[PDB]
Amino acid sequence: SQQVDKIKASYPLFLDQDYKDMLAKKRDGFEEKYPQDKIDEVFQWTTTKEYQELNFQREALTVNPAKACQPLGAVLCALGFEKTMPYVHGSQGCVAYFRSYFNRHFREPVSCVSDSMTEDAAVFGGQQNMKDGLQNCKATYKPDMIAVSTTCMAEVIGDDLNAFINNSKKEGFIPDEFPVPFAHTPSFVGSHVTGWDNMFEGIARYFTLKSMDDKVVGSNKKINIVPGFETYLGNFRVIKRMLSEMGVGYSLLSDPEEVLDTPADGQFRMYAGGTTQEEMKDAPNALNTVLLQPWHLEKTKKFVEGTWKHEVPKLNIPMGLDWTDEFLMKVSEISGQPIPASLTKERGRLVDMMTDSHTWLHGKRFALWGDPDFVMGLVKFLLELGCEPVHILCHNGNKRWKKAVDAILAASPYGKNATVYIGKDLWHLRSLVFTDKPDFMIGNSYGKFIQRDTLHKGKEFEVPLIRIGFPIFDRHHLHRSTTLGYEGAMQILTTLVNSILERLDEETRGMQATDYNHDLVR
Amino acid sequence: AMRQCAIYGKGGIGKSTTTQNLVAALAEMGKKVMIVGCDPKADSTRLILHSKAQNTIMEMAAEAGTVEDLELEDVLKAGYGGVKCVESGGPEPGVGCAGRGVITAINFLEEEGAYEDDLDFVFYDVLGDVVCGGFAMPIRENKAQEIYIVCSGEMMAMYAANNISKGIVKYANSGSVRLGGLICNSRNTDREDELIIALANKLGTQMIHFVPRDNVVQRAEIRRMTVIEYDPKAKQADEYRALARKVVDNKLLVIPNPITMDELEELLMEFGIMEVEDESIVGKTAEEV
Amino acid sequence: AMRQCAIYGKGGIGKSTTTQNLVAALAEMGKKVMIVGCDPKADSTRLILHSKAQNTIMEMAAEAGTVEDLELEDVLKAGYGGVKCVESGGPEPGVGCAGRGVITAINFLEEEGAYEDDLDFVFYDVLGDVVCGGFAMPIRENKAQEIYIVCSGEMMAMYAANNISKGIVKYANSGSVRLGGLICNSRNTDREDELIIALANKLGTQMIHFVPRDNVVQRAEIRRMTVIEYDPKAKQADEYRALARKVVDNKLLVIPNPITMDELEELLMEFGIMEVEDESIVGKTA
Ligand code: SF4
Ligand SMILES: [Ca+2]
Repeated sequence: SQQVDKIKASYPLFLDQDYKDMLAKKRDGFEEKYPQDKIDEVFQWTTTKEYQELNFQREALTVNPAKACQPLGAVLCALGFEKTMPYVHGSQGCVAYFRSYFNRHFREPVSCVSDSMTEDAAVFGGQQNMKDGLQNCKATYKPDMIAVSTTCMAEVIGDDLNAFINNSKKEGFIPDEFPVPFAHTPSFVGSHVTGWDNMFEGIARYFTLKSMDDKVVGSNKKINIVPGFETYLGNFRVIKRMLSEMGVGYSLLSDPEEVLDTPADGQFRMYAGGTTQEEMKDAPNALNTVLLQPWHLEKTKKFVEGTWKHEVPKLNIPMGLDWTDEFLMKVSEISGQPIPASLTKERGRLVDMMTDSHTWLHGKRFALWGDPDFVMGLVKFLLELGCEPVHILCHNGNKRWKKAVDAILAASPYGKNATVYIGKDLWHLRSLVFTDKPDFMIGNSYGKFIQRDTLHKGKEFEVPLIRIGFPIFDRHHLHRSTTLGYEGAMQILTTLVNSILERLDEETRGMQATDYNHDLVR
Repeated sequence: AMRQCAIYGKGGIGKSTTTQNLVAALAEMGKKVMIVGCDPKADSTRLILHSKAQNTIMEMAAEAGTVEDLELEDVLKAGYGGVKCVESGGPEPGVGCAGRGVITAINFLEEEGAYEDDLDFVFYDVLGDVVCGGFAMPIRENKAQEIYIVCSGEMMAMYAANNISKGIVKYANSGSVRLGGLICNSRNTDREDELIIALANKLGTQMIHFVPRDNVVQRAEIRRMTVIEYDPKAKQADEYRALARKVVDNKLLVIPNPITMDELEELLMEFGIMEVEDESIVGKTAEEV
Repeated sequence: AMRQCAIYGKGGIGKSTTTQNLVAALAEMGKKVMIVGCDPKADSTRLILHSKAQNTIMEMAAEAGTVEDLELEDVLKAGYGGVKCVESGGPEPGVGCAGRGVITAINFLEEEGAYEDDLDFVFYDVLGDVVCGGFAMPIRENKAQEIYIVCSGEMMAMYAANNISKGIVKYANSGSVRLGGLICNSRNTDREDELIIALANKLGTQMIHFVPRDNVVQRAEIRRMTVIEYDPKAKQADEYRALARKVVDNKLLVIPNPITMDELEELLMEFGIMEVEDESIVGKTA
């Protein structure tokens, strides 16, 4: 029942005796559920080393993946351009989840459309859904540019995005100079990050392929910056900030940092800021092009080096003390601008922090996961701190990567018990955390469960999840965080050490038992 | 662009040698090739690397942990004519399916992409004795497209060629696996070359080529090399090259039409190989009859 | 009293034959024996049952529905001197572990309880070319205890043997499947016989016998029968009868001490079998 004065929602409503006795009948009565004692048996089993072996032998089954499809990234990428409307050529149901997914992660409006292809097009493709589609979209949300991607269907029945687009122009459905870049993004190939790679590349071409004649490397004194698939606003920013603080002229290619944080002033903006088209057109004239998240921008580096003729450097995602140094340096080298006292200090401080609290981080086993660059940068940093990244998983990674990581691990005493896994999912990780238990998990919300499980086995077995990554739904505004650069390092370092201390408090809060180690000063 | 072939056949009949020389001759032509030993005996590469016995995956893997614990660096070796070769690894006595050791070796190569590499050919040296699901692996996973059977004038040798064909079919419908042809290794038998072609036809295929038994071969083996790297001008040398040409442009990728043990027998006895059953004397002592 | 045996060996040296003739002696010597053919070719009973090719459990179960469709007389057939003979059955060509068809076969012989019936010995004729799970099954399940290896004085024939040992070494720390020696089948090789015993001990057992090669066999077989039944007067029949007892009496059932590949490269040049290893000869050559 309810006390109008103190209303209870789903929880703890159903803890009320009646609801208790309610569900109890329903169970015994019609569920025909396995005797508890069995469930307890089976469970315990899954937390064993034996189950692991059986688990790792999976070939066809995938339980709780840790990657999304290409289009998801093609969409995000496209959002980084002035008045650009992400257009996904395929079934409409897909776009639904896309927006729906990002919204939950950004708590902002994700604008994206679909030319709602149906069954009646699985035979003759959608040369029409394109025609009408492009017209409808352009006249309704009046964008300056429309980037086209594809869904599972679209690719299987195979439609030529280029052709279809060229006809929609020819047949007069949309102007002939209206920017409509495109890229094929098969769900069944690589992860979402791959989409971004493609998409971006697709746009790069559309503005620089048919016009490399009047272009001359270095003519603008700027450096192009390609962020790749980034979901932490604070990053885009810190990059801009650091560079601007360095006096470096830059051109961030694909900047969604504005449409993902439109302010609440009474009016809805479907578009905001973003990489202008001219910026793209001119890009070729940039001194060079740096890739923030290289490990998933190969199709771009190729094009960039191949066409624009830039000497893209061999840089790692700028995370942690070390790499970020290298980044700043290489940037200097290129630009010819000295590293300002400002940053020399920010750094110094990041180090202060490190020394200020290593004692707590030292020898702390972590199990983590995410995307290639992200993951390896996180790994690199944990090592710079003196932790032992024991379970580095990365569902969408590849062999070449796995090697680079092992190389990073092998170069540090703190990497002895480190193991890298690719192709494996969160159900695998679930086991790795039971058998070879770490102290925390650094990953996305999908990991909230793994925690629950570790607890079901027991308090002493629970492994606290530390949300850092994508996607994040059970917490708010973390997407405003920052992981790149020194600013980032600091945040993470704090989110860590404190997560640790946070838990040590919980373990010593027991009155007259363990509360003796419940020190005030730590 | 890369053709995936696998050589099947009974053991102890120079199959591995013919194969290796084939690849050798195939190399001279200018074709980049790769051999993958799937013969439990593990000896499918010796003739290219001169080595006495290459390190099998299964070995180095049990000296590192699981599998991707090592690197193609010490598993895949480049011998004569830049040929790349790896031996799967014999199954653990008593425990372990030979087939298993194969897939893991393939998939590994797949992962570190030992394939995507201008390879024009890749030969899976596979023992086709007791054609089980184990040895059928490379066909089931659909990693082998062209199948070339090795045999000679002999019941068991042919009895294998047959059961292998049976196998090829079992999948040839729901797959693209086909029987390119047969290769007869001269065992100095009268009408040996005749006997095979005859059989090939019964299957619906063809005897791609007939490898004679020259001794220059046993010389190379002792030298640990192939007839080609040994004497690029010997007779037997141009013999294999003839097989290289033939294979390169084969077109008979078909689905064999297996025969009965009886249809088979019928031939043997007919070519002078097998005897003729005297249904009467069956179970009669040297006294009663 | 029922000692379940197993005769392993590189297919193509006489194993199948020498195995038929080995038992052919026991039943005649007043011994209830059952031969379980575990060779894929399915010719492990032909000489006993005077048949051209006995029907394997598979050619029947696969035929008449499944296994619950067969009887006992169907597969199991008492040939010479009351000797029940069954053929495991080859693997479904291109599919199924050949050794999986044997489990289903031995297990079925227990469903119709064909062991308890007054029998002294059991003889498994398993193919030992590659000691994989398939052929290693009879040992794994402890369905056989007496393991006698057939291995002529030949490179591969002996290698297989060494490996079969290793198959034993594995299940030895849990089962009673011990060794039993070697059974060298003549081939006209100098010292071939000693070459065997020279290795039998190297493993920790002996050469339970040295079967010679008499045409009386190639003549006894032609008549789908054993040399025992054919002409018990011929001296070759004695070679068989002699070993027969050696087996019964045989008390030595050890655990092999598998040598190394190099230890064999050695033992074989010691008898001029394998050519002596040269050196500067290898590599490049003009
Ligand atoms: S499939 Fe063949 S090799 Fe593999 S386990 Fe079965 S019988 Fe042994
Ligand atoms: Ca918001």
